[PDB]
Amino acid sequence: NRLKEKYNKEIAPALMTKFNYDSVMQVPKIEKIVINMGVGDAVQNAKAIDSAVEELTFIAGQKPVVTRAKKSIAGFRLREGMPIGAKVTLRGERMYDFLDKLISVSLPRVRDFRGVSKKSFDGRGNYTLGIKEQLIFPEIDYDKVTKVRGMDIVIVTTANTDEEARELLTQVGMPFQK
Amino acid sequence: MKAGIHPNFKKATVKCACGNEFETGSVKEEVRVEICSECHPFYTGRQKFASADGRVDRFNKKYG
Amino acid sequence: MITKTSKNAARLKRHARVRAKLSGTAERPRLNVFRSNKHIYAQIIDDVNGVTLASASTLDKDLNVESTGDTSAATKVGELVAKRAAEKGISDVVFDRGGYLYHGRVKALADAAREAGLKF
Amino acid sequence: ARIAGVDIPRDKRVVISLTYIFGIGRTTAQQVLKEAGVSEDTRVRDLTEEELGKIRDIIDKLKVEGDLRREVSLNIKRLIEIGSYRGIRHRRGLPVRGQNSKNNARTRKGPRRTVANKK
RNA sequence: GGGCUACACACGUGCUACAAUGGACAGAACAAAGGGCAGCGAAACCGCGAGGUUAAGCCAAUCCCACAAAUCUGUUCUCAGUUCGGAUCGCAGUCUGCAACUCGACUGCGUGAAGCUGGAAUCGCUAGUAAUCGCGGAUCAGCAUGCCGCGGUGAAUACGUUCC
RNA sequence: GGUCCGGUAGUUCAGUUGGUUAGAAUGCCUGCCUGUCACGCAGGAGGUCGCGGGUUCGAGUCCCGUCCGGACCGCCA
RNA sequence: GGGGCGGUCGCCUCCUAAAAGGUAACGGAGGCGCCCAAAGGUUCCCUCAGAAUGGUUGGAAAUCAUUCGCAGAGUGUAAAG
RNA sequence: UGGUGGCGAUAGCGAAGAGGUCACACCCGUUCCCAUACCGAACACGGAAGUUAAGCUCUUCAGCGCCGAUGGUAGUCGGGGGUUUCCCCCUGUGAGAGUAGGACGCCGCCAA
Repeated sequence: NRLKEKYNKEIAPALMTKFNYDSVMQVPKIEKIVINMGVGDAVQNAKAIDSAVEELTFIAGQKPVVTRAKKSIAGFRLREGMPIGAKVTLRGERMYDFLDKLISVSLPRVRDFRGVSKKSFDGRGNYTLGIKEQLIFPEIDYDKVTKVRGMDIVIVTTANTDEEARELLTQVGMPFQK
Repeated sequence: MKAGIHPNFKKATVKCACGNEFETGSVKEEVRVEICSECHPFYTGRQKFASADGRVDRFNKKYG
Repeated sequence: MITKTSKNAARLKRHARVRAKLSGTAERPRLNVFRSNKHIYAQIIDDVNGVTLASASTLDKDLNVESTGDTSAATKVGELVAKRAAEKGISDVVFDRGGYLYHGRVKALADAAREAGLKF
Repeated sequence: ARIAGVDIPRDKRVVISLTYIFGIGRTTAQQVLKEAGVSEDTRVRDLTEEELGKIRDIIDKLKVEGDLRREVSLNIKRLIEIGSYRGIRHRRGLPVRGQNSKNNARTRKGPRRTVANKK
């Protein structure tokens, strides 16, 4: 909750002076994060896609749900049924308890990483990010999982423009390659 | 919040080799962490860390 | 960036589908329900004339819950709606759940009316 | 994972355990351990709660995994844009140091196959 | 100045390995023969190393090249693309030479291919031979996995002329 | 002219019905065998399924059209 | 539109059929001798295809976020409605 | 001003201005009822700190969508005549399309 108090006292007042706001009260707000698994099956016979689903319980406490395909693909499995990947939509106090782990711990842990996200902005608001290691998340043990599985994060901004959406992220302490 | 599906979250105690600590929440009562933003060279201003990038390039080779 | 539909217009679509399920009018009055965030209004209207045969609300100079706008206090107002209907001899009114789920506390308003002698 | 060179293994003595680091080799490990005074110690991984940190600092002075990969990468990219001839050997499949081609030198050439006959 | 060193590939012939009879570290121990004055160059000192600084002695059964290596004795790794092997390449040095890009050698550091004994087929050798470990020389400014020698360790089998 | 059957490695034939996948012989290429060839031994490549569409998740396969190669009819005054 | 040969014989959709319906030809385009205990019943909820932008192993597409989408979707199977 | 109706986007999109003490809302909580192929987003419940920014209503706009004549022609009815794979005139019908114009709403009930 320390991150949650942080924008209630530090970020917002500074954000208010950076440019004018209609009706004073208006301020961009984080909405939902969506973590993707993908897995890739390779090919369909994981055999246990659910074993990957258990792994995501560590990255976030919200229960993952498998994303069943709504369309068949000629190049890869499969027609509808036998779900591929999983999805999570953490909210509330969980939102900043998770984001606090992201800046302070997750991103710096990565080897080659120093900073990203420049062209990444939609020009509308939403942020996107890729995650390629479970070593990135401290709660996971090294002994578990063995083979690497992919991950994603999508922060949402209330702001109608990326110029406002970006400035909100900078005060959060989010890294940028610059 | 479904009962018995979501693991319990006791107040976490994040720690680090530099002695930095962070108060959050996790399934584990205590969480040692190898790296923190207060220790990582990028987040900590522009520390030389190990570079000293561009030393030397594209030329500086002379010996008399 | 998100712009979800307001918690109102989506209800009207959920309300309109209910309208097909029952004609309501047949010289027999219907009872619509509207749950505003503060409190629930209640009204009674019948086709073709569209005249409001009876109406009542939690927000009135008469009667004090006094807490108002929650729990069993609404049942006193829901019972009050039937008491107005009782003067007309009304009736056996169909209930209009609207887009809101039938469980409560809007359900509690329906429960008191049955105790008040309305036939449904 | 891990505290110094990323992804050092387990159930192995510390010297070979950090020779695996993309940077330090054998003799360099002998030097950093000579600074350490560990004496080997420890066959598995159990060093000391703070000594692991002070060693983490000395290893931190050495540099550095994927950025060291960026050193060689930026170096050969410097060796191709310069003209060139050395990077030319780097991408012909030609050995660079200078050791013919009429036989062997398959380290870059690969195995298969063959496309000639006479007569 | 190039090229004789080409490069998609084939073949001949060597070298190094694919490892626990082993790898790595430490200690200890046994040679022969050959070369050396436009040379060998000790010892002392500097550099992690290569070498450098300086310089005794030796026309040599005197002195120098020069330390033998396998081995033995212990410590350590405990069966894997590995503390197996070293390829390839990067960076930084070094010897020779007016001069090391083509196209030299060596060293330090870093990078750690392939290969876990190899199809069809084929070669050598009857004892100090095969097996294997080091050393020297001719060549030579520099460049020897080739060649010519030196010694260390050191077997298995030969029923026999059916067959090639 | 009218129906029916086929078109797939260089060549000659399987795989088609059973819808998610292409094999065999020979030939070709490589290394051996012999002082020379063949033969023999040990390895290797090579077909996009005649073409043009449709159906379907996906077509050598199913459904059509078309271009070819064959096999039957083309009769009675 | 002589017979023989070929093809066809029943049911369902559209057009030809001419703004009720009907309506012929060896007229023009297609399907069916099924399928499903659920894809049925009821109740409570939800809205598509495709496009643009951002993104790990994701490439023209498996997954996810967003503006756009009066239906360019889906409606077991084929057409109309 | 809120709720709930009837009239065929003449009720709409879009653009520019306005509002809130009450009312309507966003908003604040998840201990309870209920909850979520998971989720207090939604769905349910109980709270008034913050404001109209959005939603909600008012005031403007013909850029788009919509409504839409009058008048003409196409077609055609009952007829007739030729140069008849069709064409021409008489009688009664009358489109489309475009334009003039209309329009960014009215009529009700209930509550304050």
